[PDB]
Amino acid sequence: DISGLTPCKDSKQFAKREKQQIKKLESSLKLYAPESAPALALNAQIEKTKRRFDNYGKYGLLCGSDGLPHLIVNGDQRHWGEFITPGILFLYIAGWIGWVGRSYLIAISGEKKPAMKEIIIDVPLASRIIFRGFIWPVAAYREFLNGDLIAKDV
Amino acid sequence: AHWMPGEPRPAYLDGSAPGDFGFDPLGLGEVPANLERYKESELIHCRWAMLAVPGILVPEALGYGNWVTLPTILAIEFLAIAFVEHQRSMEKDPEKKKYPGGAFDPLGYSKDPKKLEELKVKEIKNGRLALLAFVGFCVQQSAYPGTGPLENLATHLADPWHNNIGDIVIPF
Amino acid sequence: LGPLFTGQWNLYAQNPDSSSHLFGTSQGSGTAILTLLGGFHPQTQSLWLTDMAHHHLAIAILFLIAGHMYRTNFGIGHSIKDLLEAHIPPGGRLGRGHKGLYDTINNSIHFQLGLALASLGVITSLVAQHMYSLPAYAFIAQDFTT
Amino acid sequence: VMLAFGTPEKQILIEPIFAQWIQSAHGKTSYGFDVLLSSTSGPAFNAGRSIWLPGWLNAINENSNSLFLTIGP
Amino acid sequence: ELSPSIVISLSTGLSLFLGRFVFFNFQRENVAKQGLPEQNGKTHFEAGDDRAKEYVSLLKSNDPIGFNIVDVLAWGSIGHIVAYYILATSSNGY
Amino acid sequence: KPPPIGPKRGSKVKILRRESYWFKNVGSVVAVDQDPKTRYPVVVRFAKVNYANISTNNYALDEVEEVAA
Amino acid sequence: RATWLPGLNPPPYLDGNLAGDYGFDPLGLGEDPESLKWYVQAELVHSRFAMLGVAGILFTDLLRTTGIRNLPVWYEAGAVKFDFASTKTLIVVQFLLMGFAETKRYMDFVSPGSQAKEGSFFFGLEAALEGLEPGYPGGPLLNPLGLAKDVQNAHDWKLKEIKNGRLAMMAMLGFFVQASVTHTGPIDNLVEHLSNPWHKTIIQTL
Amino acid sequence: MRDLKTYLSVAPVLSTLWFGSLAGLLIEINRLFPDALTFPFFS
Amino acid sequence: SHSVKIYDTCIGCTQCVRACPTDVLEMIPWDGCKAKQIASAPRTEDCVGCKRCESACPTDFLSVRVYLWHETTRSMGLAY
Amino acid sequence: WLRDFLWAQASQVIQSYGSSLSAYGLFFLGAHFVWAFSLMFLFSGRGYWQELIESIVWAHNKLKVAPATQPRALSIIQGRAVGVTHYLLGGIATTWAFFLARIIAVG
Ligand code: CLA
Ligand SMILES: CC(/C=C/C=C(C)/C=C/[C@@]12O[C@]1(C)C[C@@H](O)CC2(C)C)=C\C=C\C=C(C)\C=C\C=C(C)\C=C\[C@@]12O[C@]1(C)C[C@@H](O)CC2(C)C
Ligand SMILES: CC1=C(/C=C/C(C)=C/C=C/C(C)=C\C=C\C=C(C)\C=C\C=C(C)\C=C\C2=C(C)CCCC2(C)C)C(C)(C)CCC1
Ligand SMILES: CC1=C(C/C=C(\C)CCC[C@H](C)CCC[C@H](C)CCCC(C)C)C(=O)c2ccccc2C1=O
Repeated sequence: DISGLTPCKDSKQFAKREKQQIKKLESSLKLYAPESAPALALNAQIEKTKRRFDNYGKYGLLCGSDGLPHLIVNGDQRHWGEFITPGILFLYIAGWIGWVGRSYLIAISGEKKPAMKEIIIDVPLASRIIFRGFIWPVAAYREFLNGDLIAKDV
Repeated sequence: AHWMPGEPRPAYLDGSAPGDFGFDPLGLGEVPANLERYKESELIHCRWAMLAVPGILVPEALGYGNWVTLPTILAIEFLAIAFVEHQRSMEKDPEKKKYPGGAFDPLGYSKDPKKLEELKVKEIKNGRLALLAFVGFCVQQSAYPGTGPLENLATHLADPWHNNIGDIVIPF
Repeated sequence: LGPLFTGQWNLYAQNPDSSSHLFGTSQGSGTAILTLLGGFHPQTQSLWLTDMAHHHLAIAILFLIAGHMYRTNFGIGHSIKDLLEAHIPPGGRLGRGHKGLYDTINNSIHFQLGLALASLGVITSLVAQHMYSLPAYAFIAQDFTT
Repeated sequence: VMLAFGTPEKQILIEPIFAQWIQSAHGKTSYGFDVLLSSTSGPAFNAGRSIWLPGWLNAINENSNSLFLTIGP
Repeated sequence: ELSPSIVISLSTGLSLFLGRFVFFNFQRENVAKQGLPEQNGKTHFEAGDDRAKEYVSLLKSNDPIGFNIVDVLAWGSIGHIVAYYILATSSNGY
Repeated sequence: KPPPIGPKRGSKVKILRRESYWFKNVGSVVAVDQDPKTRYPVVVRFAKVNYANISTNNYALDEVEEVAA
Repeated sequence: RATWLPGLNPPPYLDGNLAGDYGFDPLGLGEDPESLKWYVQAELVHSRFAMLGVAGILFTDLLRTTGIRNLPVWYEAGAVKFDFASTKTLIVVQFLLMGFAETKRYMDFVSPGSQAKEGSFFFGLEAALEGLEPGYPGGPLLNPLGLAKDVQNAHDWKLKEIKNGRLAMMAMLGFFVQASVTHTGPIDNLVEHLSNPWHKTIIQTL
Repeated sequence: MRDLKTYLSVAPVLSTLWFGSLAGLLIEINRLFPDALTFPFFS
Repeated sequence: SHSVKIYDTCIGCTQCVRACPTDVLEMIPWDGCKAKQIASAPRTEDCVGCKRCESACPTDFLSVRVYLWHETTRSMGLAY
Repeated sequence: WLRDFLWAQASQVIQSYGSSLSAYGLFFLGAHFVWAFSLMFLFSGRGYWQELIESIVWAHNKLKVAPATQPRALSIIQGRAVGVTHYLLGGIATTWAFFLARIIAVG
C-alpha cells in the first residue's frame, strides 16, 4: 500500500484492464470456428492473459491509479522480487560473462599472436573457462585481495 | 599492549605514546602533525567526557533529573569558555598542550616521570572508557527516549537476559 | 523604523494580507512589509511580495556580511592565495592541494569565465525550476504560455 | 512493445520512491510516507509549525499549482 | 522588552572586549600569516595598482596593542549583529 | 664506450616519453645504436601497434627505463 | 593417487601433502597459494560447523520421530521462545562470544604466534592458544584428549575429519533443500524412501 | 576437419551459434514462464 | 603560410618528402641517426597542409609536424 | 505535407498500438531512432571516438582486460558508410511502416 499505490489483488482498474483485454481478444474470436487453430490460439492467449493478471495480483504488485503494476525498487522486503533478487540474478550472470571473458583474455595473453584467439575463439580454452565464472564472486574477491584483479601500471 | 593482538602495529604508533595500542585501522594518524593534534583533542574530549559522566549518574542516583533561559545563560557560557579555550589554543609546546602542568598540576603528581607516564596511561584509559560511556548515554537516550542511564542499569539488573540492546538492533 | 532600530522586527509582520487580498486594491490587504508566512498568494497563485521583500533583505544581510571577507586596503580580511595554499589535505590524497591555483585562475580569464558560466548555468536552471514551481509574479501561474 | 502487444500491464513502471520521499519530506500527503513534514510528530514540522508551513502545506498539497507535481513512472 | 539600547551597547562592548583582550593576537597572527593578497608573487600595490596602497594612516593607532579603527569597526559590526539577532529572535514569541 | 651503452638486446623496457603511444607501457629492445652521436638510439619493439600501425620506435637513453622483471 | 575422477591429472598447485586432497579444483580457486590456505581454513571450519549441524539435526530428529523427546522440526526450530532468555539476547551473546572466538582464530591464521605471547589475556590462559598449525589449534582448551598430538604426521586423522566433514556439508545442503520442497524432517524423508524407494525420490515430487 | 572447426570457432559463426542457443533458451523460458515481472520464489 | 617543423626524432626514411606533393620538404645531411640525414622544410610557402608528410612519419608520435597557419592562395590550393 | 500527409496519415501507424499493425508503429519509432543514431556518425569524427576508446581502454588495461585486437574507432570512410546506411535504413523503414500501416488500416 506504499507510495499511494493500491495492490493489484485489490485494484479496480487492474481488473478493468483484464476485462478490456479479454473483450478485445474475444471480439477477434467471433470470426472463426471455436475448434480451429485460430480460435484455439486465441483461447490460449486469453488464458495466458488471465493467468498473467492473476499472477500479478497474487505476487503483491502495486497497481497505481492507471491500473498497471508499479515496481518498487527502494529495497522494501516485500518487493525484492521486483528489483533486488533479479538484480542479484543479473549481476551474477553479468559478472560470469565478464569474468570468463577476462580470464580468457588473460589466458591468451601469453600467446605469440593473441589477437587471432579473439577472432578464432579457442573453444576448448573458453569451455574450460566457461564454467569458471560460476565462482566469480569469490575468485574476483580474492584476485582483489591478492592484487590480481586490478593491474599495476608498470 | 595491542587492541587486537595479531594485527600488525603501524609504524607511527608503537607503544611509546601514553595510550598507544595500535588502533588506527583507517589510517587517520598517518602524518605526525595530525597525530599530535589528535592526541591533544583526544585528551580534551576525554577530560570533558570524564567531567560529564559523574555529572550524569550522580544527578540520576539522587536528583533523577534525567539530564534534560537561552539569551543569558548561553552568553555567560560562551564568555566563560571561549576565553579558556583560546588561552589553551595559545600554547605551542605540544607536550605542554596535552599536559601543561605548573598551575594546572598541584599535589605533585607530575613530580616523578615514571609515575607521570603511568598516570597518563591511566588518564587516557579512563577517558576512552568515559567517552564510550557518554556515547552510550546518548544512544540509550535516543533508543529509549524517557529513561535514565542508571535507570537502564536497573532495567538490565532486573532481567538481563530479556532487557538488553538486542530489542533495538534487529527488527524481528 | 522604530520597529527596526528598536529591534521589534515582528511589528513588520502583523497584518500579512490575510488570504482575501486582491492584488492591486486594499480589499483584504494589510500593513506588513516583511513576512515568512510562505506558500502562495491565493488570488495570483504566486509568492507573496512580503516574502520576496524579507527574502531579498535577508540575503542582503548575508551578502553584505560575506563581502567583508577578503583582504583589502584596511588591514583585515583573507588572502585567497593563502586560503588555497592552506587547503592542502595532509595525506596527499589531493596532493599539492589548491597550491598555485590563485595565480592560475587570476591570470587565466578563461578559468574565471568557465567558473562563472558554470555558476550562471546552474542558477539559470534554478531560475527555471523555481519560476515554474514558485512563481514570484502576479498572474503568471494562471497564464500558461509564459 | 508491451503497448504494441496490447499488454500495458507488463510494462516496466518504477515508481520514483526517492523523489516521492522528498515530496513527502516537504508536506505532500499523496503517497503516505509521513516523514519529516507529513508526520505531525516530526521535529522539523514542529520547528516551522508557526512560521511558514500552513501556507506551504496548503500550497504543496493543492494539486492545481505546479510545485512538487505528483510524479510517476 | 529587552531594552534595545542596553543589549546593543552590551553586545558591542562584549565584541570589542573579545577582540582586543581575548583574541587580537590570534587575529593579527592570522592576518600576518595570510599576508597581503598577492598576485603573481607580489602585492597589488607592488604590481602597479596605485589604488590599493594599504592605508597605514588609518592603521596607525597608539593603543598599546594596536587596536586600530578598522578592528573597532570589525568588533562592533559583529557586536551590533549579535545584538540585533538576540533582539529579533526575542521579539516574537517563538 | 665501445662496449654497450644502453639496455641489452631483448631487455623489456618501459617508456618515459610522454608523447609516445606506448607511454608507461613495456617494450622489447631489439637494438641500440652504439654510435655516440645519435640522439635516439634505443630501437624498441612493442607488442601492440600504434595508431599508424607501427610497433617499433627509436627512443633515447633517458626516455627509457628497464623494469625489475 | 586417486584424484576425484580418473583420466584427469590433478592441478600442479595442489597435490599430496594436504588434508584429503584428491585434486578436485576444476574452477581454479586454489590456484593462488594464499587463497588456497584461506580456503583450507574455511573448509575446515565449514566442515566442522556442518558436522555439528548434522549431528544436532539427526539426533534431535531421532528423538522426535521415534518420540523420545518432543523437540521441534529443524525447519521450524528457531522460533522456540526460551523462558530464561530471549533470541534477541542470544543473537547478541553469540555475536560477542563467537567474535572473540573467530577473530582470535583469524589473528592466529594471519599471525600464528598470536593469542599466546604478550597482553593476550584470556583468564591467564595465554598458552592453550599456541596454535601449532593453521586450522588445527591444539592445546588443553581445544583438544583436551589430544588424540593427534602431532598434526603433520596425523594425515589419517585429518583425512577422516575432512572426509566426514565434506559429507556432512553435503548432508546439510540436503537438509536445506530436501526440507524446503518437502517441508518435513530428514528422518521422515528417509523412512519415506525406505518404504517405497522407487516411488519416493526427488523426482517423484511431480 | 580441423579447419572447418577453426571456422566454426570464428567470432561470427560462434556468435550466431551462441546467440541462437541463448535465444532458444530465453524463448523457451518466456514460453514456459511467460509474462514475468516479479521473482515470486522466496518473495 | 603553414609552419612545417621537423623534430630530432627523425630516422631519415625520406617518406615525408617522397609523399609531399608540393616540394615543401627536402632531405639534408645530419648527424643524429643511423641514416645520417634529416628532413627540412624550406618551401613552406608552397605548403598546402595536406599532412601527407606526417601521415608517413614512422615515429612514436611524429617528427615532421604541420601547423595550420596563415592561409594564402597557394596554401589554399587555388587555381583561381 | 506536414499536416494533411505526414501528420494526418500518421494517425494509423501511431494509433496502431494494441492492433495487428503494431510492429509498423514499432518500426516507425525504431527507424526514426536508427536514422537519428546515424546522425551520430555523419556529424561526428573519428578522433573524438579514438580518444574516448583510449580512455575506456585505460579502464580495461586497469583490469587486465586489454584486448589484443586493438580497439580503434571506425575509419572515417567507415563512419560515413555507417552514417549513410543507418540514415537510409531509418528514413526508409519509417516511410515503409508509415505507408504500410496507413494503407492497410483505411485500405
Ligand atoms: C534493458 C531494459 C529492459 C528490461 C529491464 C526488460 C525486462 C523484461 N522484459 Mg523487455 N524488452 C526490452 C528491454 C528490456 N526488457 C527491449 C529493448 C525489447 C525489444 C527487443 C523488449 C521486449 C520484450 C518482450 C517482447 C517481452 C519482454 C519481457 C521482459 C521480461 C523478461 C522476463 C523473463 O522472461 O526473464 C526470465 C529469465 C531469463 C530468460 C533468464 C534465465 C537465465 C538462466 C536460466 C541462467 C540463470 C540460472 C543460473 C544457473 C544461476 C542460478 C543460481 C545458482 C546456480 C548460482 C522483463 C520484465 C517479456 C515479459 O514477460 O514482459 C513482462 C516479454 O514478453 N521484453
Ligand atoms: C556450515 C553448514 C551447516 C551448518 C548447520 C548448522 C550450524 C545447523 C544448525 C541447526 O540445525 C541445528 C543443529 C538445530 C536446529 O534446531 C537449529 C539450526 C541452527 C538450524 C553447511 C555447509 C554446507 C556447504 C556446502 C554444501 C558447500 C559445498 C561446496 C561445494 C560443492 C564446492 C564445490 C567447488 O568448490 C570446489 C570444492 C572446487 C572448485 O574448483 C569447484 C567447485 C565446484 C566450485
Ligand atoms: C541497494 C540498492 C540500491 C542502491 C545501491 C547503491 C547506491 C550501490 C552503490 C554501489 C557502488 C558505489 C559500487 C562501487 C563499485 C566500485 C568499484 C570500483 C567496483 C569495481 C569492480 C570491479 C573492478 C569488478 C570487475 C569485474 C567483475 C568482478 C565482474 C566481471 C569481471 C570484471 C573484471 C569486470 C537501490 C536503493 C538503488 C536499489 C536497491 C538495491
Ligand atoms: C560512434 C562513432 C564511432 C565509434 C563506433 C564504434 C567503434 C562501434 C562500437 C563497437 C562495435 C559495436 C563493435 C563491438 C561488438 C563486437 C562485435 C564485439 C562483440 C561483443 C558482444 C556484443 C558480443 C566512430 O569511429 C566514428 C568515426 C567517424 C565518424 C563518426 C564516428 C562515430 O559516430
